[PDB]
Amino acid sequence: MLTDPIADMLTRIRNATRVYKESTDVPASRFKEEILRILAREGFIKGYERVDVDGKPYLRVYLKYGPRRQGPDPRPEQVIHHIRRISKPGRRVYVGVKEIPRVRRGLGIAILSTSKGVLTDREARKLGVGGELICEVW
Amino acid sequence: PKKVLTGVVVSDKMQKTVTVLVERQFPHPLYGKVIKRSKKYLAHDPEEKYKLGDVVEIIESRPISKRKRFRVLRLVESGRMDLVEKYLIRRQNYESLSK
Amino acid sequence: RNLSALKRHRQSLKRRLRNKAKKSAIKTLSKKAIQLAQEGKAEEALKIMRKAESLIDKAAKGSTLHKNAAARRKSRLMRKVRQLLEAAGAPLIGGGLSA
Amino acid sequence: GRYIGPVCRLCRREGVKLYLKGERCYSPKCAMERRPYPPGQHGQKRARRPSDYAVRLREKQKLRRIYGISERQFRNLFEEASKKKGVTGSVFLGLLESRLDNVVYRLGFAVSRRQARQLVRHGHITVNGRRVDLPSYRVRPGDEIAVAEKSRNLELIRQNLEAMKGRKVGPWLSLDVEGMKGKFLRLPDREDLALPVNEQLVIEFYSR
Amino acid sequence: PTINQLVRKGREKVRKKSKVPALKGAPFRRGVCTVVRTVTPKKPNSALRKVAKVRLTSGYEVTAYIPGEGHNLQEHSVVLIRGGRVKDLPGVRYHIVRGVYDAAGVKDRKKSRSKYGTKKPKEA
Amino acid sequence: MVKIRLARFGSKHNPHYRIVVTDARRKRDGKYIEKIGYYDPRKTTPDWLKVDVERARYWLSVGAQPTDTARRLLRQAGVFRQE
RNA sequence: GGCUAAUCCCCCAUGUGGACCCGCCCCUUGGGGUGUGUCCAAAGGGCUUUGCCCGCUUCCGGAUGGGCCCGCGUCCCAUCAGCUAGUUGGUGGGGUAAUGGCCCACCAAGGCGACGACGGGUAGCCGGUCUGAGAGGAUGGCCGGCCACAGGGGCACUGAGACACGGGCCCCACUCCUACGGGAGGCAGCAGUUAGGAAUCUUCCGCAAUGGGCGCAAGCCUGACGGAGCGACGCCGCUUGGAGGAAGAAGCCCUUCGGGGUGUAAACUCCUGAACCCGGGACGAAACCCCCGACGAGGGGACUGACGGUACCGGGGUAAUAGCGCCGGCCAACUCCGUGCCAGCAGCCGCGGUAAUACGGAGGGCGCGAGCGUUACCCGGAUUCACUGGGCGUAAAGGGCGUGUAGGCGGCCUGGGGCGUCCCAUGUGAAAGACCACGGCUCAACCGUGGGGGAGCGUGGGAUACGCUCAGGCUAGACG
Ligand SMILES: [K+]
Ligand SMILES: [K+]
Ligand SMILES: [K+]
Ligand SMILES: [K+]
Ligand SMILES: [K+]
Ligand SMILES: [K+]
Ligand SMILES: [K+]
Ligand SMILES: [K+]
Ligand SMILES: [K+]
Ligand SMILES: [K+]
Ligand SMILES: [Mg+2]
Ligand SMILES: [Mg+2]
Ligand SMILES: [Mg+2]
Ligand SMILES: [Mg+2]
Ligand SMILES: [Mg+2]
Ligand SMILES: [Mg+2]
Ligand SMILES: [Mg+2]
Ligand SMILES: [Mg+2]
Ligand SMILES: [Mg+2]
Ligand SMILES: [Mg+2]
Ligand SMILES: [Mg+2]
Ligand SMILES: [Mg+2]
Ligand SMILES: [Mg+2]
Ligand SMILES: [Mg+2]
Ligand SMILES: [Mg+2]
Ligand SMILES: [Mg+2]
Ligand SMILES: [Mg+2]
Ligand SMILES: [Mg+2]
Ligand SMILES: [Mg+2]
Ligand SMILES: [Mg+2]
Ligand SMILES: [Mg+2]
Ligand SMILES: [Mg+2]
Ligand SMILES: [Mg+2]
Ligand SMILES: [Mg+2]
Ligand SMILES: [Mg+2]
Ligand SMILES: [Mg+2]
Ligand SMILES: [Mg+2]
Ligand SMILES: [Mg+2]
Ligand SMILES: [Mg+2]
Ligand SMILES: [Mg+2]
Ligand SMILES: [Mg+2]
Ligand SMILES: [Mg+2]
Ligand SMILES: [Mg+2]
Ligand SMILES: [Mg+2]
Ligand SMILES: [Mg+2]
Ligand SMILES: [Mg+2]
Ligand SMILES: [Mg+2]
Ligand SMILES: [Mg+2]
Ligand SMILES: [Mg+2]
Ligand SMILES: [Mg+2]
Ligand SMILES: [Mg+2]
Ligand SMILES: [Mg+2]
Ligand SMILES: [Mg+2]
Ligand SMILES: [Mg+2]
Ligand SMILES: [Mg+2]
Ligand SMILES: [Mg+2]
Ligand SMILES: [Mg+2]
Ligand SMILES: [Mg+2]
Ligand SMILES: [Mg+2]
Ligand SMILES: [Mg+2]
Ligand SMILES: [Mg+2]
Ligand SMILES: [Mg+2]
Ligand SMILES: [Mg+2]
Ligand SMILES: [Mg+2]
Ligand SMILES: [Mg+2]
Ligand SMILES: [Mg+2]
Ligand SMILES: [Mg+2]
Ligand SMILES: [Mg+2]
Ligand SMILES: [Mg+2]
Ligand SMILES: [Mg+2]
Ligand SMILES: [Mg+2]
Ligand SMILES: [Mg+2]
Ligand SMILES: [Mg+2]
Ligand SMILES: [Mg+2]
Ligand SMILES: [Mg+2]
Ligand SMILES: [Mg+2]
Ligand SMILES: [Mg+2]
Ligand SMILES: [Mg+2]
Ligand SMILES: [Mg+2]
Ligand SMILES: [Mg+2]
Ligand SMILES: [Mg+2]
Ligand SMILES: [Mg+2]
Ligand SMILES: [Mg+2]
Ligand SMILES: [Mg+2]
Ligand SMILES: [Mg+2]
Ligand SMILES: [Mg+2]
Ligand SMILES: [Mg+2]
Ligand SMILES: [Mg+2]
Ligand SMILES: [Mg+2]
Ligand SMILES: [Mg+2]
Ligand SMILES: [Mg+2]
Ligand SMILES: [Mg+2]
Ligand SMILES: [Mg+2]
Ligand SMILES: [Mg+2]
Ligand SMILES: [Zn+2]
Repeated sequence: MLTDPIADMLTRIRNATRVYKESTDVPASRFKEEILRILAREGFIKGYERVDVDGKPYLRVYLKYGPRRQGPDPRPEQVIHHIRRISKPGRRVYVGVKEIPRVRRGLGIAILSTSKGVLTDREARKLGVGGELICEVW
Repeated sequence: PKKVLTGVVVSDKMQKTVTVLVERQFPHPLYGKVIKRSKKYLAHDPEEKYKLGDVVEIIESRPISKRKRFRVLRLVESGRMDLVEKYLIRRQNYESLSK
Repeated sequence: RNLSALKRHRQSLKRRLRNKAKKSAIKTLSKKAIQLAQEGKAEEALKIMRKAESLIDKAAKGSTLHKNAAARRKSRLMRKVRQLLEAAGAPLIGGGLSA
Repeated sequence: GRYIGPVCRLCRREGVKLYLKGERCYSPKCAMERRPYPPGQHGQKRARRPSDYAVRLREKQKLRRIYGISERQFRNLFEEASKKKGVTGSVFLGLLESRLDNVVYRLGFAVSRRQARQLVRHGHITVNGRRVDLPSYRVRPGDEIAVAEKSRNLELIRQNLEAMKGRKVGPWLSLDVEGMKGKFLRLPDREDLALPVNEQLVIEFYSR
Repeated sequence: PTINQLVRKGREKVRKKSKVPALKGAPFRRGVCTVVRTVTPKKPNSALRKVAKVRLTSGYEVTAYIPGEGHNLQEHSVVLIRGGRVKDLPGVRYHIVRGVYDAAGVKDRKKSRSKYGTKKPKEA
Repeated sequence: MVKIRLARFGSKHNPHYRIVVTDARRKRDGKYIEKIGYYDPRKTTPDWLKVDVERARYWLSVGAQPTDTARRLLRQAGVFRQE
């Protein structure tokens, strides 16, 4: 089985974007879907949608990329330059509100799971609650 | 506030005394992992009311004897011998590593 | 070649002899009373227990048998006497013991 | 210590004309107007490309020898400036300019900073009426730096202030020549100083 | 190593062995000479180095180097030693302090005098 | 008994006292219960003596005893004034 | 052996009250109330003398100080893996201010341990301090808090309090007296001696200040303390001059023999005036006390300075200590001679065997400066024990393989709890230190005042996404 489903989804997204895929299918879960909501809201992906593979439900994440570049390596710039899981099984990471990291001095996001739902660093900071530091994305 | 813990009665072999095992989770001071420690407390059972496997609350009390500083407040839930079996297997493993 | 604080030492000796005496009386009397309570002689038992309690409080007046400790001795004496007379009955003289 | 000894040899070694004698660094006798090469037997030889440490050390030594401040007080002032909030270099310069001897020099009471140091140490300078004989004294904005009434009859003060008639003073200083006094109006900005020093080089020198 | 491994085993702090076992961690130590010999150096060099086997008040008896041009150290010479080794002499880890209790300072020394126990010469 | 006395906190030839509530059995510069004022004997600043009057009244009500110097300093601050 | 006083000791009485047995009520571990029974109190002295002052007795409360108990945290070795007989528990006692296996009788056979018992080693612990971007590492000197100890060991007495540094007893070692029977002593109090050691101070002044003990007070005691002395041991301030002064003395060093360097440096010219010499000369000291008032509030009065004729102020007034390291690269600073793998240098790389910017000296230069170097030790760089923040195909490193115990970790959906997690409120976080601001010594070091902080833990309330747990459900993992 999967030891960390959330990290599995993040790695699926990483490996997909690294080869400039159209979309990627991740085994569906409410937590994963709530994270994908933040992703699409922040513009790292074109969005997601629930789908069905042969018998089981999945989530199609439609990836996002920049314009085709000039010169050698015309591959476009990545919209998700970096996506890393922080609170892994075996070392869980919880932070207070005064301990939420400012990712890339603003240009990134940090996804938290708080008692008021799955939020971003700025969202949680405005709400005034902390929680589990799921992952950093920029 | 007198400290009130919650544990499992793992020894009723004494007279008017029970050994209550109490666990506690906390993040590691340097490595942040939520680790789980435990400690056995000798609690006072003046009625022999509590038996093996009983999950009970324990309260800080006036000293009854050397190593006996706690009383059994109430019964949380009745005998669940699974945690007792876990502790007994943990103890039984010690005989296998001598020489 | 020393200072006259030796005076203090002298005084302690006197006080020592003063204390050992009183206690030695109290203890003695206590035993006596308990004997009469074991043998059932309730009148003489209580009549001597009264004197024992009186000597206890008089010792408590000074620094010999201060604090409660005096109340502790009185309590143990009265309890033991009333318990031993209950094995026989008839609290004749009706002294220190309440009705 | 005060490095006491030859001075125009520093005018030569630093490569930039310093003003350590006051006059005679303006006259064609500075030995920098006629011998711009460093001192010693190997002064006229072709110079090698200096290391980065060489450049920073030379710049820091230039700025330190301009004021005649020992290494101890210099490093102490720099650490004090780095503790404070704001640009370290400009604050350090404002601190160095706030020294009483340097203010006496800037106010034209003395022709050189070392002559100003001697004028201060000998109790010829007063601050707000009270006599002060400490060159390391820090002048606050608003302090009146005057000349002692008992010293206003000395020949050197008469000469220096007789030459100050018509001369302008720094934008952060006011001068009254008849009363032989002046006022430290504010801390000097970097644009107010025309020192031939790159402060960032000294900051990087102490950054090591 | 995994986090659980670090909770179980933990990192091991590294301790540094002292290059100068002059006991009590002293900066200097007094001793009495035993032999004043001459040792030949290692691979790239060739000379006659002046060494003395000093018996210390620390309980040790170790060889120590005799710096300077000339020395006056007989068998029963009482000398003070300090740290600092002589690279081209394997086993010599300590130096004699010149100017202490039997070891005169190097005579006619004029450049680096404080390192060889030579006082300031007279008027110029 | 608990006393109200002075503690010395300045440097050599620069004495500065804290008017302080502490147990008499403790050293004069040791752990006190509360600082109720301060005193500068050389009168270096215009405010060289300050006392918390209500706190001094409290500690006197509960049974503290001031020193002669402490009582003098308190009396100068109107701790006992009942006009 | 004899005489005698008391705030010494004792008896009886008075019972506000308190103590104890028993009963009842409230409360909930031995808290509080109530009844009968019983038991328990005291000391006098001083005057301004029949009225106050210092006291005395019983009780309740405050305040302060402490005792004991509990959660969590606190170094290294697993080349220490099993430990335990008062051991674990009970009952009843003894003991203490008080719980306790603290101690003792009798009964039960338990208690602890890889979540590291037991053993060994090391070590007072902390506020803090040093370092570090931080995390962390190192450390616990001065000052403050707690502990422990008083030649080694053990023990009780007296007391509110001690198992008592300058109290007592015994054993041991040591030193001294000794009529040889026996005694006396205990600087890890101040100073000092000696030994050890690389190394650490005066057998100083003072009761003036602050603090402590006794006393109604006067006052007495205080090697606490306040000061002085010695030591660049540290930190800070300051001096050994300032300005003019040659296309540039001499000497000394180079040299293409033209010259170049030491260098405005010097001598010199003018100027100020470190030291010193005089005179003035403190703050720290106003209370206790006395007088008025009322021994209160309030007012008034008087005494008292170790530092010390010191600080500071005024006048006078002499150009008047500079040294130490380095100069091949790292690393700022180069030539000459001597030496010839010799003598030597060296933190690492390395230099010297004929022409050495590396040895030694000289001239010159660089760096700091009443200091400069060296050695030792700590952190740093060192992401080189890697939580932040590393690795294991060939560089050090995947166990020879499996089965599997503990442990770690855990697919999807719903619900309960709220342990982790998070939030709010509140308590705690002594002072000093650190940070910021203002202020006091002419500045600074130093010091004062105010401000801001802060994790952690306690308590009350709240949140439920995730982790946890319980109950149920699903089939994508797994098994059949
Ligand atoms: K951390
Ligand atoms: K066993
Ligand atoms: K009664
Ligand atoms: K004692
Ligand atoms: K009065
Ligand atoms: K003068
Ligand atoms: K003058
Ligand atoms: K030779
Ligand atoms: K040389
Ligand atoms: K292998
Ligand atoms: Mg927390
Ligand atoms: Mg449990
Ligand atoms: Mg049982
Ligand atoms: Mg018991
Ligand atoms: Mg006496
Ligand atoms: Mg006496
Ligand atoms: Mg008898
Ligand atoms: Mg007693
Ligand atoms: Mg700055
Ligand atoms: Mg800064
Ligand atoms: Mg000899
Ligand atoms: Mg105390
Ligand atoms: Mg006032
Ligand atoms: Mg009042
Ligand atoms: Mg007689
Ligand atoms: Mg009554
Ligand atoms: Mg009576
Ligand atoms: Mg009496
Ligand atoms: Mg009487
Ligand atoms: Mg009368
Ligand atoms: Mg025991
Ligand atoms: Mg018992
Ligand atoms: Mg009992
Ligand atoms: Mg006692
Ligand atoms: Mg045990
Ligand atoms: Mg455990
Ligand atoms: Mg030790
Ligand atoms: Mg820092
Ligand atoms: Mg730190
Ligand atoms: Mg520590
Ligand atoms: Mg200490
Ligand atoms: Mg201490
Ligand atoms: Mg001793
Ligand atoms: Mg002894
Ligand atoms: Mg002893
Ligand atoms: Mg007493
Ligand atoms: Mg003791
Ligand atoms: Mg003792
Ligand atoms: Mg003694
Ligand atoms: Mg004796
Ligand atoms: Mg010696
Ligand atoms: Mg001293
Ligand atoms: Mg004296
Ligand atoms: Mg005094
Ligand atoms: Mg006094
Ligand atoms: Mg002192
Ligand atoms: Mg200095
Ligand atoms: Mg000159
Ligand atoms: Mg003159
Ligand atoms: Mg006065
Ligand atoms: Mg007096
Ligand atoms: Mg009167
Ligand atoms: Mg008055
Ligand atoms: Mg005097
Ligand atoms: Mg003068
Ligand atoms: Mg170089
Ligand atoms: Mg050398
Ligand atoms: Mg070294
Ligand atoms: Mg030759
Ligand atoms: Mg040569
Ligand atoms: Mg050379
Ligand atoms: Mg030279
Ligand atoms: Mg040094
Ligand atoms: Mg190091
Ligand atoms: Mg590190
Ligand atoms: Mg680092
Ligand atoms: Mg290493
Ligand atoms: Mg790591
Ligand atoms: Mg590596
Ligand atoms: Mg293999
Ligand atoms: Mg398990
Ligand atoms: Mg398992
Ligand atoms: Mg799950
Ligand atoms: Mg689990
Ligand atoms: Mg739920
Ligand atoms: Mg909760
Ligand atoms: Mg604080
Ligand atoms: Mg710091
Ligand atoms: Mg100031
Ligand atoms: Mg806070
Ligand atoms: Mg809560
Ligand atoms: Mg809920
Ligand atoms: Mg299930
Ligand atoms: Mg199948
Ligand atoms: Zn010049």
